[PDB]
Parts: sequence; C-alpha cells; structure tokens
Amino acid sequence: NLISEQNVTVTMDLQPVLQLSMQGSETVSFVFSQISEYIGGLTQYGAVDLSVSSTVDWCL
Amino acid sequence: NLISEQNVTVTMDLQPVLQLSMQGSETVSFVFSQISEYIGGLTQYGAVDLSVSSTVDWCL
Repeated sequence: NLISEQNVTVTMDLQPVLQLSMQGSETVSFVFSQISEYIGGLTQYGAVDLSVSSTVDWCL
Repeated sequence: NLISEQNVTVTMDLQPVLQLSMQGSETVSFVFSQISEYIGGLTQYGAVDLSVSSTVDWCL
C-alpha cells in the first residue's frame, strides 16, 4: 500500500454584496409662492428611484 | 448589520403672500358748483373696493 500524495488547499469566501443605487436629485425643493400651492401643495412625481443589489435577505 | 444608504435633502419654504388688489378709480374728484352741493355735499357710492389675499393674520 505504497502512497505518494499531493494536497491542494481550496479557500472559498462569499463576500456580501450590498448596494443601494439611487437615481434622481439629492435635493428635493418645494417652493410655495401661489395661493393654490399653499392650499394644495406641490406633488412631485418620480423624484427619486432606488435600485437594490444584494446577496442575502434584505429589508428596505 | 451591513448598511448601504442613500440620502435626499428636502427644503420647504413658506413664502409669505401679501396682496391688496384695489378696483375703482385712483382719483376721486368732488366738484361743488351748485348751492345744494355746497350745503349737503357729494356722496359717492362704491368708489373703491379692496380684495385681500394673505397667508398669515392680517389687519387692514
């Protein structure tokens, strides 16, 4: 039972990837100068959007 | 507790709205040429009207 052997060591790392990419304007400005704006207020549509890249279970 | 975050800054300004709109004649003329006008005087009805648009408490 003569034995000649060679060994290799395998190292595997699962680095966590957590990315939150936001597109839009980092300043959102509401300007009230008319009466209508005062009574009803500015409604801004699609100001900021968020995209999520993840490896594990995530909650935003 | 890996964290990926994005921040947006919201700026809200409440600009004061103060409007006094006058309708009528900016010159009001009283002409006295008859005796009756002298003794009793001209009475002018609805010479000037004022409309107020405001955001805060106001006194006219």
